[PDB]
Amino acid sequence: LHKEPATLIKAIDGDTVKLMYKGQPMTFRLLLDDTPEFNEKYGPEASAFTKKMVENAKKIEVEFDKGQRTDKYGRGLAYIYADGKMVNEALVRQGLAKVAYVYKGNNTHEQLERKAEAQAKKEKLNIWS
Ligand SMILES: Cc1cn([C@H]2C[C@H](OP(=O)(O)O)[C@@H](COP(=O)(O)O)O2)c(=O)[nH]c1=O
Ligand SMILES: [Ca+2]
Repeated sequence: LHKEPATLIKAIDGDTVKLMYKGQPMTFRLLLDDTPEFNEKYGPEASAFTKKMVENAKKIEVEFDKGQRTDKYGRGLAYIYADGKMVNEALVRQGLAKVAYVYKGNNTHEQLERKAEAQAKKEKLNIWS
């Protein structure tokens, strides 16, 4: 897997973000993550977390996995990094996302996110409180 550049166009919610990728606007959906929706519990807090992460970042990178790069809605499927820090994994660490939607061609950082989820749970953070 390799990182590729991109630039924030706009925060959207906890687990989607609009980026410019190879010169083209594109809604990206975070592999391996499920944040609550805005109108659900911890939804505002998940949206806020992702937003600040991406808005403060000096460098946004996109990392595709081995399989499906676009979902059926035309959303890009990737790991996103904010100044070298994985947004997908960081949500899970803080108990603001669950590990979810783990399909076989696209699960490279599964064990890593599972490890973070276990530790969010131990601390009973946010969603696990
Ligand atoms: C994260 C992810 C979601 N999806 C699809 C499955 C879900 O389909 P359905 O919409 O048919 O339920 C939807 C969940 O996205 P949201 O959690 O953004 O709603 O996006 C993928 O196909 N691959 C993925 O890797
Ligand atoms: Ca969601």
